[PDB]
Amino acid sequence: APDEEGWVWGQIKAEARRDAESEPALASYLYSTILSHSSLERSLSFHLGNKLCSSTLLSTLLYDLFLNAFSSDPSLRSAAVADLRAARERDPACVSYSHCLLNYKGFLACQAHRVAHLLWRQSRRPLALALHSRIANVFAVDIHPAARIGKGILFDHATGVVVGETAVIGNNVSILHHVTLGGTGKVGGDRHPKIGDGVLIGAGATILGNIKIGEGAKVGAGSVVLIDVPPRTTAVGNPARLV
Amino acid sequence: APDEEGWVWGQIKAEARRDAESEPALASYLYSTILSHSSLERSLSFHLGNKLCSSTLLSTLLYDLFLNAFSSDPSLRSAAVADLRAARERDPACVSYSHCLLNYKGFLACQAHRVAHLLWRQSRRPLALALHSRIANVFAVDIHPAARIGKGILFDHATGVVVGETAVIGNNVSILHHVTLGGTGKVGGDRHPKIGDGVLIGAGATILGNIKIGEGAKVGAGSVVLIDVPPRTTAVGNPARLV
Amino acid sequence: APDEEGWVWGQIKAEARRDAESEPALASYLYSTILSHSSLERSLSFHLGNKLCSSTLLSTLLYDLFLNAFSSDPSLRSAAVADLRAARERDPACVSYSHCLLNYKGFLACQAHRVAHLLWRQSRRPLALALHSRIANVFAVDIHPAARIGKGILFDHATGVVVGETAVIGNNVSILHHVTLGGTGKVGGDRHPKIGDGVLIGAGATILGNIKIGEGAKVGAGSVVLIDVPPRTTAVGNPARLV
Repeated sequence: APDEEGWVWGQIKAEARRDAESEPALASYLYSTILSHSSLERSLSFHLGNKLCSSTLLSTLLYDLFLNAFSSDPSLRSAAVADLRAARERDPACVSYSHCLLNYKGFLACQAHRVAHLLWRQSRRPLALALHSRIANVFAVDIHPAARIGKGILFDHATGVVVGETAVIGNNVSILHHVTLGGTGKVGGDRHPKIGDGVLIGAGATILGNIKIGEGAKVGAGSVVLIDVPPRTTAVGNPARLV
Repeated sequence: APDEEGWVWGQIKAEARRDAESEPALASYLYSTILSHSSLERSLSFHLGNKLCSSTLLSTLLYDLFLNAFSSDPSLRSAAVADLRAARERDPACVSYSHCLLNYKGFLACQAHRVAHLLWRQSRRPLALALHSRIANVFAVDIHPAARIGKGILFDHATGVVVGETAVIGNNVSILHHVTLGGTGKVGGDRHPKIGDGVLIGAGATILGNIKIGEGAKVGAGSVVLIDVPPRTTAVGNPARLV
Repeated sequence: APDEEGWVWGQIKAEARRDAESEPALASYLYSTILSHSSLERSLSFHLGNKLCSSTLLSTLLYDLFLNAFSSDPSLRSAAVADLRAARERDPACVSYSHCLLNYKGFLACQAHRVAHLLWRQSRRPLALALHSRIANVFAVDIHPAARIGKGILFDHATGVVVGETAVIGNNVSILHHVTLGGTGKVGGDRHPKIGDGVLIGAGATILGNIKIGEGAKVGAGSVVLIDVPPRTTAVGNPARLV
């Protein structure tokens, strides 16, 4: 298919086929997840269903839930493609499309979160929270269903990422290992950060409170950010100050 | 039931019933875990048994272990109620009782740890350690069975919490995301912190060594605390100093 | 057996036997994993196979994979014994050999990583990466298969350890809780630290970029190390400076 998503999906299939041919231990799994399907949405739903199933939640039920969401919500499909593109372009480990789809926990947790956010918006909050708990369980990514996130989002070593209930993340944001977008321990209300488009947040950075991180800004590794960071400026240190 | 625990349990049931009625995907799980029971202890034991089971440990075996502990140890029941109350009162996300019981990993890990501590005290240390490993596995909470913890304990994004073997935590303590109560790497002996009643420890704080954190004190996010913090004082920074 | 590995294995069996006799809930698991075998390699492969299996990867398949690797690669066996010795000697919690073998997530993740590294070297990279993902899943240890690590390695609260693709770790290194040996977010190339023999890296330390941490050096807890640390010097702070 000559369209963008079509081309990306075509690349995923070609890559999976080479991997299946070279590694017989993974061949059937690559066939059932990717090669037996004709869309990115169905393969992602299939994979997420298996990854997140539990004694509470059948893989076939989760498969249905994810597939229904992607089929009904064009913006979810656009976001998945944008996030695949972001990994292919910005991942320092230079991940391939199929490997991102199958193995990248940040990417997978993010797509699953978008469905949890939709459920949350559709007044299915118990289920949204159940899905959220599994995402945390399995992908070591804790994003509250009520968090708002854009697309073109890059994770890096997603383990231990925390994004609170009232946080907002723009487009084309990079969130590295052990980033916390959380609060001070204050109860209730808007208490989590607002991250502008194109922001890079370094490993181990904690950004606490309802503060603004300006578009294109960078936060240095290990920073504790408690104040607003202007657009296209760099904030670093504990406590963080502008450079 | 007009007593405190009875009232809390009554609230849990009412909430679970509304959730079951509104979300058919979760209705049977809410019935088996909560609505089919007549006590908090049995429902918590049932839930913990399922959460922590493995190919080594049957859910029915763990269910028995937890239920036996709660039925035989009044202080465990008091602590569970106190921790539910602490979440209901101090959780910034304003969690309901049933949602705390079912979904809050800090709360669940803590109750399970109290049983591991009891086993440890009852000279069943291999089993205590086996239970401890599962708690870490499943709830991302690493509390050594020999650690002593009070009640009214609040977690927040429990993932990656570490509490060492010789640590002591008082009552009504709040431990936020990625807190480490550990050691310097020195081998053996008393080497982990003593946390006073009512202490608040901010996200990412590391408190190392056998030092005293005074009652009512606060530790700022991202702090590295290597010295004693007096009661009702605030310590912040890397290295931490009193404000 | 009077040889070093033979003696260590003998100790593991004796310890497991005492644990099986004292704890009937664990007796069968200790029998199947340890007491029914006549080598450390077979018991470790058996255990790793069970720990890491998934719907994608049968425990019997993983058991074969690990056993084949250990039987064919003398250096893997030497490394496993060296790491057991390192825990027995340097673990602040004073772990026994059998408890290290069975319960220590750092130790287990490390041995499994050595097999992933071998697969990576043997041009089975899809499988190496699949194994790597499970190791991260189960042991909360994220070591890229292409990372090079020596032996006599000590972990401490391995949860959240991250070691990047181009990192190099020498012999007799101690890596404490929440250590990150990663990059700045820069894409491609050599971008991860080189850790000398005998280095101690404190809890929560982040070491970023292709920099040198000298032999015998120490990195203080919570440090952000962005520059070279000379041999047998101590680096501490955010940003880190030499003391």
